[PDB]
Amino acid sequence: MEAAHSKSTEECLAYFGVSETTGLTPDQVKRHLEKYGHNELPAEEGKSLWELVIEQFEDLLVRILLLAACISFVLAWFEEGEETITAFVEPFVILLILIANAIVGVWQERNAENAIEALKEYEPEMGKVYRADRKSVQRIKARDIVPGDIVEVAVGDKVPADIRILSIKSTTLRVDQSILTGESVSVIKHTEPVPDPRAVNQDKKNMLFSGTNIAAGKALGIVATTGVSTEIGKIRDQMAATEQDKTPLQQKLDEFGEQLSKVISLICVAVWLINIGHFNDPVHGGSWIRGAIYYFKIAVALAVAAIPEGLPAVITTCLALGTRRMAKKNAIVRSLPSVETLGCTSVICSDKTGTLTTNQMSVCKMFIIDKVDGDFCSLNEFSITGSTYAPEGEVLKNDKPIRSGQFDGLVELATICALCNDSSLDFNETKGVYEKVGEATETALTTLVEKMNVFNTEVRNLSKVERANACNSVIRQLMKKEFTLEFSRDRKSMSVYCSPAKSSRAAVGNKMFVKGAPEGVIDRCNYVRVGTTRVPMTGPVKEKILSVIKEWGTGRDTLRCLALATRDTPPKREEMVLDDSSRFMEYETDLTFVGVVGMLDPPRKEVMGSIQLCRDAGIRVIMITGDNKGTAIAICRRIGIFGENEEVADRAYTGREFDDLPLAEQREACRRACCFARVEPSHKSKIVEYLQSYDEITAMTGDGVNDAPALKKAEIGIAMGSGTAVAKTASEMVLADDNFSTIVAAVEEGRAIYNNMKQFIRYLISSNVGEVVCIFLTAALGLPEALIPVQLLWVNLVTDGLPATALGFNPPDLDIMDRPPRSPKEPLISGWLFFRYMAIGGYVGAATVGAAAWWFMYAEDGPGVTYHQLTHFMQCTEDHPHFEGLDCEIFEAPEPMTMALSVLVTIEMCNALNSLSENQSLMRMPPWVNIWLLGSICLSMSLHFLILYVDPLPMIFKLKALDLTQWLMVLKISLPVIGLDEILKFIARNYLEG
Ligand SMILES: Nc1ncnc2c1ncn2[C@@H]1O[C@H](COP(=O)(O)OP(=O)(O)OP(=O)(O)O)[C@H]2OC3(O[C@H]21)C([N+](=O)[O-])=CC(=[N+]([O-])O)C=C3[N+](=O)[O-]
Ligand SMILES: CCCc1c([C@H]2CCCCN2CCN2CCOCC2)[nH]c2cc(OC(F)(F)F)ccc12
Ligand SMILES: [K+]
Repeated sequence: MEAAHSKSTEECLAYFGVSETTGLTPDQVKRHLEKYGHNELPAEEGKSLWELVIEQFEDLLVRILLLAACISFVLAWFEEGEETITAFVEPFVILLILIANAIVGVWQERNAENAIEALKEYEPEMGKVYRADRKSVQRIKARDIVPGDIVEVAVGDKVPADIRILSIKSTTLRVDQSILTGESVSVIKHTEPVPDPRAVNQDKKNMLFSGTNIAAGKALGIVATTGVSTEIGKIRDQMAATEQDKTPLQQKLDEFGEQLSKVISLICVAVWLINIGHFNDPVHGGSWIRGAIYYFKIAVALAVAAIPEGLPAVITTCLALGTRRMAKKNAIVRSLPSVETLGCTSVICSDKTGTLTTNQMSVCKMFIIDKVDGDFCSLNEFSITGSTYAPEGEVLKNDKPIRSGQFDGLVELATICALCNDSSLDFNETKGVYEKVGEATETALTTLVEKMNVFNTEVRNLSKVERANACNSVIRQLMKKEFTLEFSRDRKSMSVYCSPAKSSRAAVGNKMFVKGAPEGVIDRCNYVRVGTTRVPMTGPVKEKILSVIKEWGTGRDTLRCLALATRDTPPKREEMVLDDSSRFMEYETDLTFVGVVGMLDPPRKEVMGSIQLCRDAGIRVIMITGDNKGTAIAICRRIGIFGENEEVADRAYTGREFDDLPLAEQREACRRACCFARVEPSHKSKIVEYLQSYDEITAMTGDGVNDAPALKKAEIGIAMGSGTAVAKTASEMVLADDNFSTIVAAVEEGRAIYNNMKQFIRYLISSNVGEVVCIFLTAALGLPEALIPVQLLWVNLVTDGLPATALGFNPPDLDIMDRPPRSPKEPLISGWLFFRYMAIGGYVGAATVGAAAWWFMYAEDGPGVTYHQLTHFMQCTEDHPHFEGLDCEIFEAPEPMTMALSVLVTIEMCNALNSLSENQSLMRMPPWVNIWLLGSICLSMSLHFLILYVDPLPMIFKLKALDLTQWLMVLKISLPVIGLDEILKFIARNYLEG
């Protein structure tokens, strides 16, 4: 029964066929249980350890690597590992990384928090029901509660199901619906049906929501829905459908890895098409075991060269360093891959109060009717100092610090503020000054009561402890508060009913004190107030009253206005049904206006400029607030979303206006709208979806467990450092200080991260493209293996992974925020940018080929047989008498291999600086700028020399030391690569445009 808020209390018991006196029979429980299931959100079907391991080994690139150790292992048992006990190491190291990477891939998951599981806190364990089999109440398990059940609740209890209320066995009933919205004010419940069947939850004044707490009182009710059909259950199935996509970089890497696989195979087929010349060999003689191993030893070597094997830890470190870096900037990033998407944001939907504004309201202006004499009108406009909730401040009539008690209309304006108020103050000594006790809007009134000191009470000898509750108190002493007609949104006002103290300071019976939205209250006003006199509400005064209201609420003051009024002859107390909010507006009719108060939720200091940063960075900002559209647009002009004289008729909509549009014109609104006023949580997801339909990367704020669906649906769900736990666990970022400028500061660091990830991603992929060249030459020309895979692994992790994890520390750009947001479908490599690194990749491939083959065909220690094409290594059998002018076994040697591995290191430390800018030269950008990078290049060398000396390592790598002079033909070959890209860089600087 999902419509139970619009049915009469008798209509619901009729629908279920239950007696409020009996409850469900045991047979009725049986049937309703099978029809509706149990009262629980579905137990999530998570993953296990056995599945996680397969996830780590389903990835293409780890699959290609996994195969590359099932071939290196074959070539270890089938290769004489007795002459070289360093043989079984090549297959063993490969597995050791797929194992370590798999281990990293899972402790990234045990800690990962599910946002849906955080909803299951608001599942209480127990609940009280009444059924047929027993006359007393039964505290049964909450999951066993079924719709149609008669259920009891009281203070402290957590509501276990969506409940329609039947009888409120207390003088009042109050509910803490803060988990839903994030608010902090208990709401009064009634029992009359709510007419609108399609009405929102804040208007379901007769419903009890599963998961919310009972603030006051005790009441009985019938259960409308259970499980996933509840209001919070309706939200779980909204996240369970949310397909959060991969970050753009993830799609680039997925597309790169998809292309890197098809590219590796492209070369493997090419090699067999070069040694399709070995297809014309005799059947005898040539050991096919020697030929097949050569191809397989080349294949396990080929795959290692292509895959950036340090990049998974290079990235997941660069991100984690910005994570700690942002935590000092108050940005708490929860999802590591989101530090990249955080910089691609183009739309930022931010709630107004708390983040854009300080949520510290205080009244700035107020006025009374001064004179009504014919069409002539006179207002008594005042102004108030003070921005905190402190009684420090004073009233100023044309800057005369006036004594407020002098004006009689000000004393009535103050009694309304103190009495028609469910908020107060209190001495705060935990932190030194004052703090709001209630609602921000109502507390601003009680503070106004203090600054006025309307009765000139003691002001000199006031201890700043019993302060702030002083002029309020002396007003509560006069009129006794009988009951309150709470604020509802149909009539947009609240009221209190008061009798006097009945002593010598009595009055004309009782009084009603009304406050609310100006238009509604003013319409119900049939009289005014001139000090203590009273006049019929006339046409001019209404126009003059409302004119100032628009000046105050629409002008550059951007004030929230409240029209205060009192009913002088209210109905007799016995004639008011206080169980029907629909009859409250009738009770608040025939009023007399007394004044209007104007308060300001002031914008934050850093907010004013952060909007302009978004303008410079091409980021559209959308405000979302509960202010009326007239004042919403007013605050947007104040912070810079709009220009003070700019038409925005089709660029700012309310909740009612947005739905009256057909789905087509809704999509076009979000493309242009920069402000929404008085929306429903159902619109935060609709706006995200429409902003997504324009391929726009959207940031969205939120606080409640009903902002959670939009937080999930958004590319970057942003939560509050004070929001409910569910909103945080459903977010990719938490503002530790509830501030908007934190978002802009986070978007800045996200670009500084990527703009440097741009380099090392291109720079490691350039070295891999370079190593693959070195293998292909050692394969076509059939040279002795110039780089064994065990050496290539050390390079692609350590001797390269420290320069790569330093380019992240590059100097941030100055125009870093003067450039528009980066596009998602921006391709990995440009046509030029690909060609550039192919030329560099081709060079470094033909230099390790040098050192590990120039150690022949022009060497001192090596053969140096430059005339005779050596090439054939294990091909030589007895073809060496006088054909090979010496021996036949130093083809394989840890002396040429240690020469290529040596030059590659020095070569890749050079490229670690060409990837410091991108187009500008080193004549302009010297290596003096990244000293973090410099002091690390030495370390990889000291490790390179550590594998060229220390006890076991040289044998492990099939490398031996160089000479104090053999570095001659290392730098003679390596260092030229700096000028190579510097040549390619002058192409773009002075002779290329876009
Ligand atoms: N359909 C609507 N009709 C009228 N008002 C709406 C409507 N929808 C929202 N609001 C108003 O907006 C204020 C809350 O919205 P806003 O300040 O933007 O955000 P929130 O406080 O809700 O918390 P959060 O945004 O999650 O951090 C409320 O204070 C008040 O009336 C409410 C309020 N209230 O009970 O909600 C009581 C009140 N008095 O005097 O009793 C004065 C308000 N006011 O002046 O704005
Ligand atoms: C980063 C370069 C590409 C690359 C991928 C791609 C291929 C397309 C599908 C998505 N993955 C990225 C997901 N992986 C899962 C395993 O943990 C690291 C992240 N998977 C690699 C594995 C590597 O193994 C190794 F151990 F060598 F790091 C190396 C590079 C890649
Ligand atoms: K999300």
